[PDB]
Amino acid sequence: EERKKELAKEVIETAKKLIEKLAKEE
Repeated sequence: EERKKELAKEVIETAKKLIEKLAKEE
């Protein structure tokens, strides 16, 4: 995978982890 696309996908994966925590903790 092209690196800049990969970095954008890593942004999404990290924000998804944050969404998981927010839901766990609400």
